[PDB]
Amino acid sequence: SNRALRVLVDMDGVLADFEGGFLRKFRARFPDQPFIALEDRRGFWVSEQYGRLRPGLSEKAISIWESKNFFFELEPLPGAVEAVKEMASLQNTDVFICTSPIKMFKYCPYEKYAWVEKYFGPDFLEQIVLTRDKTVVSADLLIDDRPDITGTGAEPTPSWEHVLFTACHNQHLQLQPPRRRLHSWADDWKAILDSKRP
Amino acid sequence: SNRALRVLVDMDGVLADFEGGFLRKFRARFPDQPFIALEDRRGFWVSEQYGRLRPGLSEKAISIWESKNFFFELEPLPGAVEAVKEMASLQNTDVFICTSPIKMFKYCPYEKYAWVEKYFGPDFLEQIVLTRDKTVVSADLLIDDRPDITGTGAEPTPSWEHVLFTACHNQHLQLQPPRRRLHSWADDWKAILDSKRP
Ligand SMILES: [Cl-]
Ligand SMILES: [Cl-]
Ligand SMILES: [Mg+2]
Ligand SMILES: [Mg+2]
Repeated sequence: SNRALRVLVDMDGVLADFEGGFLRKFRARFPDQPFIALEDRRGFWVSEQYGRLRPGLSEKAISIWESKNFFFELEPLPGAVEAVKEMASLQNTDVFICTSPIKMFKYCPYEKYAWVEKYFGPDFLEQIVLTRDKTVVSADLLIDDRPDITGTGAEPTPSWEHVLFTACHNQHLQLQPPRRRLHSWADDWKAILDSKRP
Repeated sequence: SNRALRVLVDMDGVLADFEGGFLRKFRARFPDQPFIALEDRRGFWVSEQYGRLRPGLSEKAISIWESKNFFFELEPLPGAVEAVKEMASLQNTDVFICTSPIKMFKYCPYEKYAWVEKYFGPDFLEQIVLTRDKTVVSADLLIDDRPDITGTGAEPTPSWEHVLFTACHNQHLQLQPPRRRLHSWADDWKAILDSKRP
């Protein structure tokens, strides 16, 4: 609730299970192709790992998340909806969902709004920021599964502290101190927010 | 081209002729209803002025911009595309298009991306920021036709200076010094940018 601590919450990999949705739909569509089990995922870009696996598989992978209903049908991560609803109800706390669309824009922007409406309600649509460059969005915190966030972004010194949210693709990564992780929504996110308050 | 001066350029009323597109489609769809000529427009919210004109006309007005192809078919303002292309090519200048979607999200986000692709090309899609709250986007300048920009926004002290871009609905407004206007894209926008440079 609305100086408020401002928290940017990423969508794919934090609220929505992109990795699991992708794998399931990839195996269904391309049952004769090899795949990458989640525990074996390494690196942020799915299509790059698939492209190394077999020739043509980058393009096949892309075709999964370019398809209609891919984004809309993603399942929420455990605890994500509940945590963000609670976070948004806290005193002196403003929550925005900060998400980057894919390059093919026929479905993805629309479906992200629709997904937010479905899980958070119409009033939360006000809190969505769509951008490929999150460094130009000012906040105290950014909770996001992408390790390299600057990429490179236009703002060399973002205002936010990036808290890395654990995902299959980043779980083994050693971070440079003092970078921090949120391991799951079961982990103590309130303590992370409180550490940034006056 | 990519510390760079960062300029947020609004879409409706700055790049795209929302007011003229709206009026034309309103008169075509509702030929028996009264309308507001552009010179008589007052206040940012179109639907509010229409609602005062006749009962039910707010809802009719809304139905124009909720329709498919409304946003996509908007015409560029004179000089807008050319100016923003030139601006983006300047040394030490990063340009983002910063636009607020309407509440009904079936078409508007998609069509705004499609509009940018059509006039600026695929590579400029990277520069789009969609948000209802522009105060959380950091920059040196925001060129926008809306007079009241904070509304109220979550950031009480935005980083940008708001330069009011003239539109039919704001052309008579007296601003509190030191607020500034860009009267049209024919006006000297380079001088405004240069005033913010080191
Ligand atoms: Cl999923
Ligand atoms: Cl138009
Ligand atoms: Mg993510
Ligand atoms: Mg505008």
